[PDB]
Amino acid sequence: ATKVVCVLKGDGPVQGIINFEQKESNGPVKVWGSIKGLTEGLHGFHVHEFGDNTAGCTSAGPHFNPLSRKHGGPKDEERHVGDLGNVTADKDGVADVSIEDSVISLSGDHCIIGRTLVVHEKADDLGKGGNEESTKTGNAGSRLACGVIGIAQ
Amino acid sequence: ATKVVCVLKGDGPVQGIINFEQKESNGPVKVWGSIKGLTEGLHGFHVHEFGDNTAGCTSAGPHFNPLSRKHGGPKDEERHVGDLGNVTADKDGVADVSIEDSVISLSGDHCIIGRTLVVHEKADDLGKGGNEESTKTGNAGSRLACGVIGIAQ
Ligand SMILES: *[Se]c1ccccc1C(=O)Nc1ccccc1
Ligand SMILES: *[Se]c1ccccc1C(=O)Nc1ccccc1
Ligand SMILES: [Cl-]
Ligand SMILES: [Cl-]
Ligand SMILES: [Zn+2]
Ligand SMILES: [Zn+2]
Repeated sequence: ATKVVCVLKGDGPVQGIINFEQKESNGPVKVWGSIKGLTEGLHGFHVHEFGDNTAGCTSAGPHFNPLSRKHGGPKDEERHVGDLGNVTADKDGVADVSIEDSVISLSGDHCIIGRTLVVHEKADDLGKGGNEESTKTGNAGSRLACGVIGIAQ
Repeated sequence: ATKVVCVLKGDGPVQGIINFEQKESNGPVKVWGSIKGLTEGLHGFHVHEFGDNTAGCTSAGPHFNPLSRKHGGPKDEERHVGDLGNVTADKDGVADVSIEDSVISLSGDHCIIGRTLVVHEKADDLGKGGNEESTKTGNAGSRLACGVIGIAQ
């Protein structure tokens, strides 16, 4: 019943389209789409705080963390709202994304509209990496592609 | 107090950065920035309904019009929320944008976050073109660049 979309763009080309749908404001968000141009394996997948792509993906700032928690994986209670874990690219460099998440929302103070979706260079260690960066960024490395999360029809 | 930003990109040379600031939710929104790569003269400048760039600036849909009005200019009572008139490009193809608008907002029903800002091929006739299309689009022609309006620091 609310529909949101993000077009991911970066050098490669790394490029993707991610759709978000929420039936009800108290319900989960379905996240689906595809990303191409990736290296085979895990890629950290996060909502970042700012929908600011003026200087590319760096402008997006840190993970979206409205509740001031540590970084974790999507299944963790201790996570940032923006912690969507990893997407997985096949040998052809395509990640087919299929996520259901209870913590992001398309309304209220967990709302992700106007924020940035980022796909990262490396795996997100989901806060289990055992260094200070693990519980902040998950050590997922550079930002390969991003886009501002927008309202869809 | 609320800051939002939009990076305009398209299929051609046109690129720009637009900033929006709103001190108070009941106050005007200051709009400032720059668009480069334009032909000299007037170019329509609108907030479109969808923050959807799936197939480029076409996917942004029609002018943002939550109050079901006809198309006009920004100083008109009869306007779409998204009707920000024209920007003007100089001999070098640079439009220095400086708008203050009382109808757009960065909160509430007129909120433009997660919508698309579009700069057009031709002048917007501000609903004074003398044909039916004038009262819908202002006859501003194709979409040269666009971007989703995102939350800034
Ligand atoms: Se959603 C979303 C995204 C960006 C900015 C504001 C919101 C929003 O809906 N806020 C809100 C609406 C109603 C009640 C609380 C918060
Ligand atoms: Se602002 C904003 C941006 C994106 C989606 C929703 C909103 C929003 O705050 N909606 C809203 C809140 C309160 C009253 C009307 C509308
Ligand atoms: Cl990061
Ligand atoms: Cl149009
Ligand atoms: Zn995080
Ligand atoms: Zn209009």
